[PDB]
Amino acid sequence: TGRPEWIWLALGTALMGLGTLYFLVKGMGVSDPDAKKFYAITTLVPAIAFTMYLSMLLGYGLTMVPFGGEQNPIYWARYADWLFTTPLLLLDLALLVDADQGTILALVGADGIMIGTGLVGALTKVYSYRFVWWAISTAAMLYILYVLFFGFTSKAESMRPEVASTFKVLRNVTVVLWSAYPVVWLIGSEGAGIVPLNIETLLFMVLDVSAKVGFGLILLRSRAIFG
Amino acid sequence: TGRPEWIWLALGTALMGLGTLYFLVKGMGVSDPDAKKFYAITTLVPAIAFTMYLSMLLGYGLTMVPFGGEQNPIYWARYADWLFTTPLLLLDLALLVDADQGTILALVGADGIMIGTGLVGALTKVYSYRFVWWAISTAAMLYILYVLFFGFTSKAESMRPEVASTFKVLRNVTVVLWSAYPVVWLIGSEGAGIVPLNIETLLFMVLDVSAKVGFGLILLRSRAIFG
Amino acid sequence: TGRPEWIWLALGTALMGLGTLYFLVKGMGVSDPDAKKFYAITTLVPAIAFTMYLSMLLGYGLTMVPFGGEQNPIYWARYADWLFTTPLLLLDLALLVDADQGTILALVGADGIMIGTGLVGALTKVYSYRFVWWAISTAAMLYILYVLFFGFTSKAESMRPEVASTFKVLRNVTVVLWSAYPVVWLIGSEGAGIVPLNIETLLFMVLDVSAKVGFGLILLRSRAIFG
Ligand SMILES: CC(C)CCC[C@@H](C)CCC[C@@H](C)CCC[C@@H](C)CCOC[C@@H](CO[C@H]1O[C@H](CO)[C@@H](O)[C@H](O)[C@H]1O[C@H]1O[C@H](CO[C@@H]2O[C@H](CO)[C@H](O)[C@H](OS(=O)(=O)O)[C@H]2O)[C@@H](O)[C@H](O)[C@@H]1O)OCC[C@H](C)CCC[C@H](C)CCC[C@H](C)CCCC(C)C
Ligand SMILES: CC(C)CCC[C@@H](C)CCC[C@@H](C)CCC[C@@H](C)CCOC[C@@H](CO[C@H]1O[C@H](CO)[C@@H](O)[C@H](O)[C@H]1O[C@H]1O[C@H](CO[C@@H]2O[C@H](CO)[C@H](O)[C@H](OS(=O)(=O)O)[C@H]2O)[C@@H](O)[C@H](O)[C@@H]1O)OCC[C@H](C)CCC[C@H](C)CCC[C@H](C)CCCC(C)C
Ligand SMILES: CC(C)CCC[C@@H](C)CCC[C@@H](C)CCC[C@@H](C)CCOC[C@@H](CO[C@H]1O[C@H](CO)[C@@H](O)[C@H](O)[C@H]1O[C@H]1O[C@H](CO[C@@H]2O[C@H](CO)[C@H](O)[C@H](OS(=O)(=O)O)[C@H]2O)[C@@H](O)[C@H](O)[C@@H]1O)OCC[C@H](C)CCC[C@H](C)CCC[C@H](C)CCCC(C)C
Ligand SMILES: CC(C)CCC[C@@H](C)CCC[C@@H](C)CCC[C@@H](C)CCOC[C@@H](COP(=O)([O-])OC[C@H](O)COP(=O)([O-])O)OCC[C@H](C)CCC[C@H](C)CCC[C@H](C)CCCC(C)C
Ligand SMILES: CC(C)CCC[C@@H](C)CCC[C@@H](C)CCC[C@@H](C)CCOC[C@@H](COP(=O)([O-])OC[C@H](O)COP(=O)([O-])O)OCC[C@H](C)CCC[C@H](C)CCC[C@H](C)CCCC(C)C
Ligand SMILES: CC(C)CCC[C@@H](C)CCC[C@@H](C)CCC[C@@H](C)CCOC[C@@H](COP(=O)([O-])OC[C@H](O)COP(=O)([O-])O)OCC[C@H](C)CCC[C@H](C)CCC[C@H](C)CCCC(C)C
Ligand SMILES: CC(C)CCC[C@@H](C)CCC[C@@H](C)CCC[C@@H](C)CCOC[C@@H](COP(=O)(O)O)OCC[C@H](C)CCC[C@H](C)CCC[C@H](C)CCCC(C)C
Ligand SMILES: CC(C)CCC[C@@H](C)CCC[C@@H](C)CCC[C@@H](C)CCOC[C@@H](COP(=O)(O)O)OCC[C@H](C)CCC[C@H](C)CCC[C@H](C)CCCC(C)C
Ligand SMILES: CC(C)CCC[C@@H](C)CCC[C@@H](C)CCC[C@@H](C)CCOC[C@@H](COP(=O)(O)O)OCC[C@H](C)CCC[C@H](C)CCC[C@H](C)CCCC(C)C
Ligand SMILES: *C/C=C(C)/C=C/C=C(C)/C=C/C1=C(C)CCCC1(C)C
Ligand SMILES: *C/C=C(C)/C=C/C=C(C)/C=C/C1=C(C)CCCC1(C)C
Ligand SMILES: *C/C=C(C)/C=C/C=C(C)/C=C/C1=C(C)CCCC1(C)C
Ligand SMILES: [Xe]
Ligand SMILES: [Xe]
Ligand SMILES: [Xe]
Repeated sequence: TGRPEWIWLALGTALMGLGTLYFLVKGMGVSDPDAKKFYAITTLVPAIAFTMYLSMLLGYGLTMVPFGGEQNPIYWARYADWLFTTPLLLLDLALLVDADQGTILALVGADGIMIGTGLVGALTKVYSYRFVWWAISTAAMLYILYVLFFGFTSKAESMRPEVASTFKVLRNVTVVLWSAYPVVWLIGSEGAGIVPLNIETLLFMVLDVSAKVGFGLILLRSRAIFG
Repeated sequence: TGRPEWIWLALGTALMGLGTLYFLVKGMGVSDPDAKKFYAITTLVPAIAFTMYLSMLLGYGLTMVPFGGEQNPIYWARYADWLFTTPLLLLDLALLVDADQGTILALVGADGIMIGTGLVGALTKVYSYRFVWWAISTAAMLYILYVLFFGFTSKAESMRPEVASTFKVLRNVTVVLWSAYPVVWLIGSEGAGIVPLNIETLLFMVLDVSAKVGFGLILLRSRAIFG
Repeated sequence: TGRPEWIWLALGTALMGLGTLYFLVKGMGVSDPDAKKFYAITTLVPAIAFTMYLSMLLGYGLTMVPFGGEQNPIYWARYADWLFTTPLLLLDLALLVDADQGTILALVGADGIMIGTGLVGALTKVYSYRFVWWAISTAAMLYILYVLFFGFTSKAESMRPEVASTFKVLRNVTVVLWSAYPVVWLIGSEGAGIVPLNIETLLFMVLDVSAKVGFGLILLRSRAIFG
């Protein structure tokens, strides 16, 4: 049920908020139109995360879904977050590597299906079908990471060393972090309740902050964002 | 009610999936950044259609709406599909003809209102109002087809013969197919139940596959997508 | 409750519709691709407003929310409207002033959070929390107006006099009008019921038409939209 994890939601709300404030108070006198895009994209990520986490702490983003043989607490707000949030992170990577519009669109579409599909899964009443949606969603994710790791790295090789290396760190961090989400989902309250909603919220919390604030820090503090 | 049409939903899911796989396995070694956009846009259409159709087969995208004087089964998932799907098809046409940003925006907006409006209609409890929404939606569609047929054809005349002719076929196919949707809606379970939900799902199924996979095949197999 | 304000909804529906028709019947023979964008963006605003207002008149966009100690009537359709509508207006201003992509993205994101946040607030069951969302939403708005008034005006100074001055009028009108929305919300049925839903709907109606049709008239009737 939703009550004991309140603390992980509260620390998450706090961390996203401060992460937003810090980024805002760092790109203020930035004139380079390129760095400007990066700060805008990167500042918005934690800001959206902030609002959704707060809706979870306040209980608004929690819903109850009947499946298996009981009433399960499903925090839907995560998808609302990730829906805009994951595409933004991808965009940062695309700008850094100067990706083709076509691949950016394919990536954004793949990302949309990933979250949309995972949302349908977390809300499906037929326990067994939830995992079908999980598989489709995970397939979409693998497609995204495949392009990031192999297609983007290649595009990064044509940029100057600062960009290429900062991209490498960002690439490694997103590939590692993103792939932890589906596993958490599968073993948490949205799938096989192996892990309690308590510990689950703590995992997502560490993953989200790292994937946003951490990712944000690595990027916004490198010279890579400058033309 | 929703059970007998299961087969049309299943074949639709299958056809969209295979259509997605085929397109994916055809634009793999494509380097031309132009063709790349077309494959990305065109591959995403059937992929989204795939997920929504599956939600209908699995019963998730079906809801019940009280109107007239009974409980009517309304597959809402179609709008979720068409919401992203119809705009994408329009974009393919715009890229092919190299449309102005302003007209692309007007077209996307008109398309958004068309599906949004039709969604409101399919879910409205006052039987008589459903048709008001239908009219507004149909008006938006007519605006889109008017621009495609007269405005776009003109823009196509300035491209090389392969583009102009492929555009012509695509234009004719979308104008004919798209206009069948409102009629089906009006005579099906969403409006006047003249046609059973059974036969309706079969019509949309033929229309959707043609309008996506068929449209996709005609486009992706022509040299028109190359610069 | 929702019944007596029906007239403000009906006049609003009428005014948005005629405002859409007028704009459509004014940008018909416009060839300048720049003016074309402005007409497209500006025509879509009242069109969307039209559909949402009609959903409110017809009772579809009204929902009931329990909070405080009673059943309150909340017209949710406003957010659906403003969600696409406010960003479009911002885009008109950005195009006029030729804003950086980064600031356009930050503005669109800030706007999304503003409406998304206000929507969550209008639907939150814990009376006290509604105002938290209100504050966050108002903070997002202030961020937008700050950039419009100080950042954009500066960008406008680099354009020719017709653009700079038309921008000034548009700037003043949006800053004044937009800031009236949060106050209305705070004293209306969504917050402290100081003002009845009757009078509230009349205020939003005057604000919406001015902010869209009025804004639209000032812009589309100046030479500022031409390159
Ligand atoms: C790219 C962009 C950023 C992505 C944004 C997508 C977003 C904008 C789309 C909005 C789309 C719009 C057209 C759809 C509107 C649907 C609306 C009418 C309602 C939908 O409701 C379903 C929702 C989830 O709601 C469910 O959970 C809540 C909370 O827990 C419940 O309150 C609600 O009731 C739930 O609804 C489901 O169950 C109801 C069930 O009642 C059941 O009745 C049956 C009868 O047999 C049984 O009795 C059931 O059993 S039982 O438990 O009691 O035992 C009983 O429960 C149903 O009535 C409801 O109909 C429903 O099934 O779904 C969310 C769907 C998401 C949004 C779909 C996303 C679609 C796709 C993946 C998008 C891909 C994006 C693509 C990548 C874009 C590409 C282009 C780019 C620009 C590049
Ligand atoms: C461009 C882009 C791709 C398009 C994406 C648009 C998408 C992102 C928007 C999300 C928008 C967001 C701000 C709105 C959130 C609304 C939220 C609070 C809930 C909304 O619910 C209404 C939904 C449908 O839900 C309905 O169906 C489900 C399933 O069947 C039901 O479970 C649900 O309850 C239904 O809700 C309606 O009825 C409820 C009724 O209870 C009633 O109470 C009355 C009391 O008098 C009576 O008792 C009724 O009678 S009775 O039957 O029992 O006899 C009883 O039923 C109400 O309480 C609910 O409030 C509701 O009325 O609506 C979907 C709306 C859609 C999304 C609107 C789209 C808006 C517009 C067309 C978009 C244009 C896009 C434009 C083109 C963009 C341009 C810019 C581009 C970038 C270019
Ligand atoms: C940028 C673009 C244009 C913006 C578009 C955003 C849009 C596309 C997003 C769609 C997102 C999707 C992933 C989320 C789907 C959620 C879905 C599953 C259902 C969500 O439901 C919640 C809705 C509102 O619904 C509520 O109102 C209706 C009508 O009045 C109700 O019918 C419905 O039931 C309500 O739901 C709430 O309450 C239910 C409660 O039941 C409760 O149970 C508890 C148990 O303890 C108590 O018993 C309660 O008490 S009591 O009253 O009876 O006494 C009892 O009520 C819950 O079950 C439900 O779960 C729910 O809490 O929420 C709308 C959320 C909005 C859309 C979030 C927006 C997110 C963020 C701000 C977006 C920022 C955008 C950013 C700027 C983009 C940046 C990138 C750009 C490209 C630049
Ligand atoms: C705890 C919180 C998380 C809770 C708050 C709720 C929150 C979720 C909602 C807030 C809205 C939020 C979504 C906003 C995100 C904004 C973020 C994306 C911005 C990124 O930033 C992008 C820049 C774009 O820059 P520019 O204007 O174009 O400048 C051009 C210059 O003139 C050089 O030109 P040249 O190249 O030709 O030489 O934003 C514009 C630059 C401006 C000119 C300068 C702006 C300065 C700021 C207004 C001040 C910084 C903020 C404050 C320290 C406090 C923040 C309070 C909070 C309530 C907003
Ligand atoms: C049955 C199914 C429908 C069910 C699955 C669920 C499904 C709904 C969800 C899946 C996600 C789906 C939304 C993904 C859609 C992707 C689609 C839009 C892609 C269109 O494709 C666009 C390209 C962009 O190309 P590039 O990377 O930029 O290459 C540049 C090159 O180096 C030349 O450069 P130069 O010009 O300078 O010379 O995608 C990138 C090109 C890559 C470099 C190569 C990628 C190869 C693929 C990973 C392999 C093809 C797929 C496999 C046969 C099987 C598919 C499995 C499925 C589970 C994903
Ligand atoms: C009461 C109503 C509110 C209720 C109706 C419901 C409503 C909510 C839904 C309707 C859909 C609505 C969303 C549509 C909005 C459209 C709006 C955004 C359009 C803005 O307009 C943008 C232009 C783009 O122009 P272009 O086609 O690219 O022209 C290029 C030219 O050849 C020069 O080229 P050069 O530069 O190289 O020299 O639209 C294309 C220009 C076309 C070529 C000309 C089009 C003309 C129109 C079809 C006729 C005008 C409309 C009618 C008077 C009546 C309207 C009826 C209503 C039902 C649609
Ligand atoms: C979602 C799933 C179902 C679908 C997966 C798609 C996959 C089957 C097809 C992938 C095809 C592409 C590689 C196309 C060929 C492109 C050609 C130019 C050949 C190059 O391909 C070679 C390498 C990239 O080059 P280098 O690493 O040497 O630098 O691909 C590296 C390829 C590596 C080895 C494969 C990617 C490995 C993923 C992580 C394995 C996914 C399978 C999981 C074990 C399934 C788990 C499900 C369980 C729960 C049932
Ligand atoms: C949605 C409805 C309500 C609104 C429709 C809008 C309509 C009334 C206005 C259209 C205006 C534009 C034509 C503006 C004039 C532009 C000028 C340059 C004149 C050119 O106009 C001439 C031609 C295009 O040129 P060519 O075909 O010769 O190459 O337009 C070809 C015009 C053709 C003849 C009209 C388009 C025909 C549509 C399909 C008919 C819609 C009416 C249906 C019969 C209503 C059904 C409703 C029932 C169920 C109540
Ligand atoms: C949402 C709230 C909580 C957060 C507000 C953010 C704010 C605290 C920080 C603003 C920081 C920026 C000004 C950053 C500094 C940039 C430097 C170059 C210095 C320039 O700053 C000077 C001027 C702009 O220049 P000119 O007017 O002289 O031409 O800013 C003009 C600054 C003016 C004076 C401030 C903007 C005034 C707003 C309207 C006041 C908001 C506070 C309300 C009274 C709170 C109401 C809440 C109640 C209900 C509890
Ligand atoms: C700030 C948030 C980030 C970086 C979120 C990333 C989320 C994912 C990669 C989620 C993936 C999921 C699946 C692959 C399948 C099951 C459900 C999800 C949505 C958890
Ligand atoms: C892949 C799907 C396609 C090409 C769908 C096209 C759909 C339309 C043109 C739908 C139009 C409708 C109306 C004009 C009015 C009534 C309701 C709709 C949504 C069925
Ligand atoms: C056509 C509509 C326009 C220009 C709408 C503008 C709306 C706003 C600026 C709304 C702002 C709000 C807040 C700042 C807080 C509380 C709730 C809102 C959504 C009313
Ligand atoms: Xe992207
Ligand atoms: Xe388009
Ligand atoms: Xe904007």
